[PDB]
Amino acid sequence: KIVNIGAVLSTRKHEQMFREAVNQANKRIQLQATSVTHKPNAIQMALSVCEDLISSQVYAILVSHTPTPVSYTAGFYRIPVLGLTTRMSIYSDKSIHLSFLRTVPPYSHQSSVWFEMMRVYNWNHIILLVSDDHEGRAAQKRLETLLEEGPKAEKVLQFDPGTKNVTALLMEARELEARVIILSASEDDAATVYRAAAMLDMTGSGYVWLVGEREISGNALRYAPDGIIGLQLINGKNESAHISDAVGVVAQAVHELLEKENITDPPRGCVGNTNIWKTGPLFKRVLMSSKYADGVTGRVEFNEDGDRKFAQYSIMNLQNRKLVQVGIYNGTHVIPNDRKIIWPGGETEKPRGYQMSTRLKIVTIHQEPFVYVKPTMSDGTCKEEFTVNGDPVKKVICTGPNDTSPGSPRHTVPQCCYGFCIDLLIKLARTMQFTYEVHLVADGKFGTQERVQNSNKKEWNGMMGELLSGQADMIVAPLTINNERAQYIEFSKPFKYQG
Amino acid sequence: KLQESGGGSVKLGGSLKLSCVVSGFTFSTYYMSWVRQTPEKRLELVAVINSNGGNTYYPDNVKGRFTISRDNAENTLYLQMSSLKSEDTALYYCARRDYDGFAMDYWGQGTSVT
Amino acid sequence: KVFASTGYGIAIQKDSGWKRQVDLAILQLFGDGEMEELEALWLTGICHN
Amino acid sequence: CIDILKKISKSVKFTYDLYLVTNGKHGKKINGTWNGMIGEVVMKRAYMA
Amino acid sequence: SIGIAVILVGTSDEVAIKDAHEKDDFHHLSVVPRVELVAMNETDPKSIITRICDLMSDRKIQGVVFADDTDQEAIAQILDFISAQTLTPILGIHGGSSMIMADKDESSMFFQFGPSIEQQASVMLNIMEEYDWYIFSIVTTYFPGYQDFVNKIRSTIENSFVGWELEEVLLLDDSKIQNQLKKLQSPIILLYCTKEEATYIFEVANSVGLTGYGYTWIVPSLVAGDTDTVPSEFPTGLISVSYDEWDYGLPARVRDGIAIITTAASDMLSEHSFIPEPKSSCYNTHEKRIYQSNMLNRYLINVTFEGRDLSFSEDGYQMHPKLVIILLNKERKWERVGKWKDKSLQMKYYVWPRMDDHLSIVTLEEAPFVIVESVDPLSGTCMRNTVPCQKRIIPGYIKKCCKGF
Amino acid sequence: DIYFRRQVELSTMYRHMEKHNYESAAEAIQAVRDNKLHAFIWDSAVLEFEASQKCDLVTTGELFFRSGFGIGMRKDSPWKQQVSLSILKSHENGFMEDLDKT
Amino acid sequence: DIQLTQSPASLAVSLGQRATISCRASQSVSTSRYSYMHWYQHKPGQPPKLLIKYASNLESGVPARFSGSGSGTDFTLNIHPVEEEDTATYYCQHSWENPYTFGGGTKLEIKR
Repeated sequence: KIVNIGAVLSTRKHEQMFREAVNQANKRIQLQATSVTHKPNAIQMALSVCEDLISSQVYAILVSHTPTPVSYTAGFYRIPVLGLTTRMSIYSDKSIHLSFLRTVPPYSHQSSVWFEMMRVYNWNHIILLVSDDHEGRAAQKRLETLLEEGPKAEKVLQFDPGTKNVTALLMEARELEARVIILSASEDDAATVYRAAAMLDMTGSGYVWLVGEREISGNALRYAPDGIIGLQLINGKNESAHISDAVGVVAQAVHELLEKENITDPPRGCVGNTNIWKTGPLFKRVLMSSKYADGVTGRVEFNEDGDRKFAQYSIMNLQNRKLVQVGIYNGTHVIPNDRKIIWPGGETEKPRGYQMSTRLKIVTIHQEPFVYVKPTMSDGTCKEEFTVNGDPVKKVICTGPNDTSPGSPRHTVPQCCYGFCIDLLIKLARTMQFTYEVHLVADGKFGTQERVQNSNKKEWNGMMGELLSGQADMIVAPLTINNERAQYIEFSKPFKYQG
Repeated sequence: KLQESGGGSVKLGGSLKLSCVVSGFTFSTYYMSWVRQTPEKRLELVAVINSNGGNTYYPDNVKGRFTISRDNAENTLYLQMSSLKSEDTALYYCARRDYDGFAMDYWGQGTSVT
Repeated sequence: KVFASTGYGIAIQKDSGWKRQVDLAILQLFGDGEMEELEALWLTGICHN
Repeated sequence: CIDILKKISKSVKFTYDLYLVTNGKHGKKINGTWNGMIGEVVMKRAYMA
Repeated sequence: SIGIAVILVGTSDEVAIKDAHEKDDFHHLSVVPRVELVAMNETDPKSIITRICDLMSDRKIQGVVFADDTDQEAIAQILDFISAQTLTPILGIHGGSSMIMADKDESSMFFQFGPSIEQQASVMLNIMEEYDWYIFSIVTTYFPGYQDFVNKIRSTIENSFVGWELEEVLLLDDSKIQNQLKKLQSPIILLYCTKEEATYIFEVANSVGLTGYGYTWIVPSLVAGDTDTVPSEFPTGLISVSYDEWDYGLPARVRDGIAIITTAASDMLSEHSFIPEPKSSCYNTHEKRIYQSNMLNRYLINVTFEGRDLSFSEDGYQMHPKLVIILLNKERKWERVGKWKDKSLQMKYYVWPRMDDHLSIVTLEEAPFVIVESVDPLSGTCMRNTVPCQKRIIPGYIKKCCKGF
Repeated sequence: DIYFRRQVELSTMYRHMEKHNYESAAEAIQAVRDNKLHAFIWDSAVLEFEASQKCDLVTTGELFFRSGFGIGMRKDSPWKQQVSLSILKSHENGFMEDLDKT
Repeated sequence: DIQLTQSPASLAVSLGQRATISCRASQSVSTSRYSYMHWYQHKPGQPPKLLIKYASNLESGVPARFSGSGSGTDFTLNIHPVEEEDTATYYCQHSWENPYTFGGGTKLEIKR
């Protein structure tokens, strides 16, 4: 009962330690080690892929450094693979069926530790910037799964990868009442934000910053402000440890597999035969149920993607060019106590707070009787209007849209206001509150949740779109209350009862 | 690399040979051009060639008023114009093109055809 | 014409999570008009008009 | 309002118990202490009013 | 002068190749088709890649089309990797070439063919609108692309005036599957799966008791796999489309792909002076392939030949194909229903095919008891709380919108 | 529009009224006086004001909805409780009725 | 035919500024995944080369005091900050299928 195993490896020392691990796992049932070099070119790897498949006794292939032009052939023959040096999340789609049971996580799984940062903090003023990529989109859906249970502050910020364009986009992020920044992009976009946030002073006091691992490189390290807390995967480079553990897992698998029925070996050679070798996925099912008690990298176990079961995370703080290792994340167990945290504002403590503003934007539409949009005077002021008792009625600036007429979006008009609820807000701001800002909506609609035609999106329009997008903060309007608007938006007590 | 050879003053309806010495690369796989710079700085076209000698292309208004020949061994392109009117008094540039190649990577200095 | 704008409301103290359920259920009940029929069963007089 | 509560108990799928007010009327506050249904619910029984 | 290969694997009609091949329809524009014929018999994708590399794809031919007769899936990956490394176009014609519907990155090319699954979902609604019959249940397997057309069709019904409803979408892959199939009360069960999956589910659903007479199934051809078999368990009178390539045969699809290559070549060469040369070695180019940001799919996506705009999407799905709707038979594997061609539905007899509960009711319109409106011009059907009329065209399908007291 | 879409019993008339729908209320306000328009549907808060103010219109009662005018904020704001407390405070002095007079 | 035009064709700003130069045309040319215009810049008389290939792709031996963006029918270039050797005329080129489409030219000086 001798079983061959291929392993696409870079140097011969790897193939030597592969052969020695085969002889060590031959303690139980015999094994066999064939040596596969790592090809420098893609089509040459697709050339030499099935010259090793002449030996049909290969039942698993280890790969290393993209391994795209070789992983498809193994999933085409349903061979269980291990992608050892994979930090790419495109293979995490297991609907391709050219994937593997996971080693160390590709990139996005550190965001679970980012969700466990609120176990230290319980912060709920958190802004997220995503570079627009599929791996970023997978991290988006990962965070949306992580939130469903709080730190439920702000939706998203989008970013187009390939341009600089930070300040023109994210100048709004200076104003959005929150201090927690989470970066998820490439290292070059990280340096672009680093220099633009240096231009915008967005890495000052209060501003706490959270990054991942692949943003941390020397180009970004020159531009990283001293105080950023960074992550690092335990055993990112000890490849031979993952080699020997992979030999022990496949030896556990073939230990279970040599006590089974209907072996039905692959064809010798890649071709000249059928390609629907049926015990392929069943061996992957056995590898899915295969476990590992303990290794040099620890206890290797498998999640639904096969992922590594509290992959430990060394955490560093860049303090005066030196990444001071803050301590070890181990799942439920936290970075305990040992090292002092320097924060990016010269601070020594965690900023437990945010900036509740005394300036909020109250945007609404024109509605007689409660709103009479009046044209301003020659100096832009208001005509002094009296009551029936001669009392000066409060005319505040209802800053209009760029329309004087719908279809001429040019006349950004001051249009100081006149109406019933104007004095109500004057009463409330006298009693409790602040110096407001007032805008008038362009389309003038209440707005319904109309279906956008872009593969099943449904977006609120009008003021409901504006408040949901954060363009407005308080909506005073003669608007009724249905369940539909109440599905997402908090309503106050109903002031004027009507029919 | 590229240097426009010739130009000068031409009469109304006259013919002129426009040459350009090329030093640095081969012709039979590479791609060049001929563009026009007016004194009013309106960027126009003179000659469109192939990357291998091959065929050529004619801009529409100047079509039939010039011909192109590529002597690939001696690395100097030739361009014999004809029927030059008053609206061809412009500085002409020879420029090597890209591998795409509708951009240009290298340039000649510029001849002056009056 | 009356001298107040008041409203009866169901009360649960501190209403942990269930406030979100009950208020949308009330807006659902107002969203169908059976409340108006309940007024025809209960809250209709003869001598006003 | 009983049938309203019946629709609410069908919508949010809750059962109940129908206990009655025995002391006080509606929550008249006496030395800072409510009687009635308000003093009932402020006795933290997770009551419903 | 465009070196073109046409490549097949078995069952060739070489005289239709010799005949189609009309130079006068390529009437001296800029190019002439330098055509070469390859025939194979391989189940050998490795030697398929290697000898084609060894062929004039490295030496002479810059563009090639390819046909099959099988049901293979990895031909998609073979397409994707040659698109990944080589700007030379390969196209899909028949067999496991047009059965390739696979999502990909922004590629250099695609096995361009007829319809999509989104076009099949739409015509499935158009048939359920025309043949007055109502979907309420779908089932799917873990095939990538299941949920988009599901969310499409359900949201499309949500914007119409009259409305289909939905019992359940069953994302599936323990024989209590029959108990989840017990909850399906719709006359229509739509399904996304494979042919071996379909035959297994046909054993399961006939073990439920929801067989071919009561609750009829509706597939696309990808679920049917090969359109020329009843493997084990196909129930009578099921519904499917691929299908106009069956009306094509060989030399119509030869005239399709050849003229598309020659036209789109003259699309580029209409004002461009030349065409990029084929690279001398496929697996050792590695410097010359980056010379061309290719971008000729601007000219490949918009090609019209003989007044037929063979226009694709970004994923090479044809925007204007023809759809032939076909029923099964108790004894045969497919017979007929009718056809579909770009928002034009042509079906046979306007009679729901069947195998007493129904009663033919004769009546006269008299308001307020009977009110006959016409159908809506946007859809062609009746609204909510209205029923279809049947009045003799003096075919009898003048169908109007009856209602009333 | 939401209420007449979700109630399928008058959905025929909801399809009929879809064909002549308006952008602002001030159009239908002028259009009733234009006398090309039989009836318009609106909340009574603006309708009984315009009946009181300009002239020459009536209403037939029959308050179908019976709703109020709350204030829209984003969810989990720190500005719900004290704001609605001030709503009560504005009710508990008649100042609401004062602005009603004015 | 598509026609590129440049704006503003003549200006002069001081040192260390955001010198933004826009270019307009008729039809959208930048569609699939690459943008389409090659910014040329050179002094009067001398041909300094291309500086931007498609939208921001810098060439060999270029400064870092400029950038280029834009899409649809409106691309632009932004010099920031402003150098002292900025007495040159700047040019636009994406052609078409249709042989070659050129823009005008933007001559810039340094305020002093």
